[PDB]
Amino acid sequence: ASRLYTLVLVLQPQRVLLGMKKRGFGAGRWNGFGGKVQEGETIEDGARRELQEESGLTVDALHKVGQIVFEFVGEPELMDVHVFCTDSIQGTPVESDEMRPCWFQLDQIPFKDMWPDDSYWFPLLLQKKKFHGYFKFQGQDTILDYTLREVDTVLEHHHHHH
Ligand SMILES: [Zn+2]
Ligand SMILES: [Zn+2]
Ligand SMILES: [Zn+2]
Repeated sequence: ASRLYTLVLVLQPQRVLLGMKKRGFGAGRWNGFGGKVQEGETIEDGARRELQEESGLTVDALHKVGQIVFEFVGEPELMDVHVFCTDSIQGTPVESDEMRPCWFQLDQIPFKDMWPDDSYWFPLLLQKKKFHGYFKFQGQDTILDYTLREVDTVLEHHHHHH
């Protein structure tokens, strides 16, 4: 069994918009925008939906930048995380109950305040490289093992319900 998720990085020439989880799981960490793809929606519509809900932003285009798989100890569920980035946004960023957007200069990324896997694949995203990655987690804060690879084109999964 896997669970289908999206993550969207709003990435501009000198800056990246992250959001601070205000409540819930992972509260107090900065991350990209996204969440679970629900039944009855496509991955890309779920990505657009979560970004609109969490930041109030609309996007003209999303670029498929990567795939990450998360495995946890104790959970048979795997997470299939489809990563996107976008340069072209409209609206002004405003917080939801769940998330508060804030801009960071690209050399000021707060990796100590983000999830540990971000230290690995965020550099590739910031180099405009496409990637596949896998991270085996223990609890919240501990990567047990991982693999990461750059790729030329990204990985179509052909989800036929999404
Ligand atoms: Zn489904
Ligand atoms: Zn992009
Ligand atoms: Zn997938």
